Amino acid sequence: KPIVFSGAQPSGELTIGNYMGALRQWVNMQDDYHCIYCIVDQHAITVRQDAQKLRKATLDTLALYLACGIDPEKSTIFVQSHVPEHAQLGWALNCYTYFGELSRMTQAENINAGLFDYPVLMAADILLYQTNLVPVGEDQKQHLELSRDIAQRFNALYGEIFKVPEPFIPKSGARVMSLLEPTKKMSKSDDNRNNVIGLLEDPKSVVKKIKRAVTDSDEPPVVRYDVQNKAGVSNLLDILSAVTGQSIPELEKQFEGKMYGHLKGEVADAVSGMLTELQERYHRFRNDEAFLQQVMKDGAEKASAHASRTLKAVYEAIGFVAKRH
Amino acid sequence: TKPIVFSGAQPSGELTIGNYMGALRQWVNMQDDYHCIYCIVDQHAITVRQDAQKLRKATLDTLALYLACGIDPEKSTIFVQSHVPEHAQLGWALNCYTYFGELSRMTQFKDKSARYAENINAGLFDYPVLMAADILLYQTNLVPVGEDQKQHLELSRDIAQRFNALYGEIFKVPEPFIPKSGARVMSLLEPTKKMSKSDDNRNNVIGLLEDPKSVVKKIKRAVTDSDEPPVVRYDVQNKAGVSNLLDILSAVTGQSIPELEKQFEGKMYGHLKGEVADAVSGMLTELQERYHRFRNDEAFLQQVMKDGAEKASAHASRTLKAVYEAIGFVAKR
Ligand SMILES: Nc1ncnc2c1ncn2[C@@H]1O[C@H](COP(=O)(O)OC(=O)[C@@H](N)Cc2c[nH]c3ccccc23)[C@@H](O)[C@H]1O
Ligand SMILES: O=c1[nH]c2cc(Cl)ccc2o1
Repeated sequence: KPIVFSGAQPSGELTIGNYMGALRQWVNMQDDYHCIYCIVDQHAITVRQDAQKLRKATLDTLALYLACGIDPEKSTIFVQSHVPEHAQLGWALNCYTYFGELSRMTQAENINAGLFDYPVLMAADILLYQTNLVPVGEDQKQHLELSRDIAQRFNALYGEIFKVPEPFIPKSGARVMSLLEPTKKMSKSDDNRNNVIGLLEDPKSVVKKIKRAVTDSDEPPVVRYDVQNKAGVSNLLDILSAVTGQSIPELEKQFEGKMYGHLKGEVADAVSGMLTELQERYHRFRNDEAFLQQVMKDGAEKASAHASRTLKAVYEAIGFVAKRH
Repeated sequence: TKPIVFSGAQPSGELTIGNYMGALRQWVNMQDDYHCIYCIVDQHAITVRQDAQKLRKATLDTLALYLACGIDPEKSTIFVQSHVPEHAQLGWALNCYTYFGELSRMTQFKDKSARYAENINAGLFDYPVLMAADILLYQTNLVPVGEDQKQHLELSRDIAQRFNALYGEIFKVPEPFIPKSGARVMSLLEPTKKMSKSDDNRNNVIGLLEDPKSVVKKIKRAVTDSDEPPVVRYDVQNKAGVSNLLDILSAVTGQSIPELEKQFEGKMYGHLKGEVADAVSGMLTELQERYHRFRNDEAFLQQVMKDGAEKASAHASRTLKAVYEAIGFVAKR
């Protein structure tokens, strides 16, 4: 099975876009690939933040990934800082990364060195596990390209130590746009929280956010799919289709002679119907301390076994004297 | 418990009389008075591109050389940097409390960048952060280094103070221990330039493992000055070469500059160089004699590395656990 690496940021609260897009896609491919989910707490600290909230958010993220259906018995899920090899390989790859490559990243004296240097750590995160495939958003494409360049550069000097990773090209295909701005994709980082539906929102909050969702001034109101002229209504249809599995033409027929109130009502009920099973699993996992501790221990153990084999090969190539165990 | 001493040296090139006088001499003398921890910094060495066989051999050379100098594994913790993962771990964490501008302004990064233009790498840039992690891991009170490491030392103090101010007394604030004499030994044919163990021109350098005969010849050819009459007087601005020779003689013999100036009153650079060459030849002959006994005893070197990494790991894991708890990581099981 090809090895797939994903970094999970411990800060973002996941939206229905994150879930019905990438996450649901990957949950159903856990037997197809050897999937690795790394909760990236070492990446998080490049932004100064409250310590207790970082600890909490690491555990929130673990429980939510578990709730969404990541299976600890099929996939490897772990906390980045629990596997020292990340930092170790990161230092080594720092020495085969050009300073120029980091300064050319699309992102002066007062930024912290972590924010400058984290694409090297990202390269180490991927290359440690002999990763074949990395799912990346547009913003992470430069970083993946750097990891490929580093891998090839090191391999040219020392032999085939690393796999050259490839982007995971096919996208989930569920379209989820922002509620008050239907041209912009729904993103966890959005400042306007009314643009998004988080995975932990109760039915009252979802009704409220969906009721405010932008539509159009068509007279009579008509539930028809048209991204150019009816962005808002189209987004509502795409969300409803994503939840229920009903086709757009089927939904267009279902809402014949119906107004946007009826659409919104069903969108809110559909979305909340999806989130209640998800929230039940989340709160059950999140408050089982022993379960979460066991997932983290098992995950770190699986990760370290793989990571240590790569690091040993890297260290031997560079020429370091092997540790006396 | 005793205050803690920590210092390191790279297994890159062959250590010089400069490395000895600025660092290793002080290391040896601090062993009973403080709890001393000495590191072969192989992770720092690779910021300059090394041949893999050269690096491995130089790591072991450097270890045997510490032992030959009088570093005693019964008194001091002696270890190889890459054997203790906590250095890289804490290094990453401290990256996040270090500013870009603090690193770009470093003289060492600038000098090494000019020298290795085809390999201006991120490790070379990030050099001081790993060095701060090396020091701060061991609750270090004193850091014996040469003058050239002063700026790096100062940043490690700033990082420690900065981190402590947010999170409490996690680190000790280290202090530099730079000797009065021999802190900046200069090149023999270019006494305005620091003696570098990887100098292209070997005649600039007195290597610790260099044939004494070769070293005596280098001392006789060291540049002095045009003063008429020749006078042996310490004066860095006007008499760089003569001063460097005096500095070297002082550090080997133990005699002060006034004592040496008095000794050479009415004498010229023949006497100065004759004495420097004799003192240094004798030191290197004896040093190299103990060195080969250690260097060819692989079982002893293996045991020293094993015991040292064990002792180091005990301290390092303790500090890292506290750092991780403070910054807010979920503790490993
Ligand atoms: N010409 C000279 N005259 C006098 N002293 C000199 C001369 N050349 C070098 N030194 C000193 O020798 C020690 C080792 O040099 P390195 O280049 O390995 O030194 C270096 O490159 C350090 N970054 C290694 C290091 C890594 N981590 C540490 C933590 C604490 C102390 C030191 C370290 C140093 O003390 C250096 O100041
Ligand atoms: O000091 C440092 N810088 C580092 C950068 C990476 Cl990616 C990893 C470890 C490090 O330690």
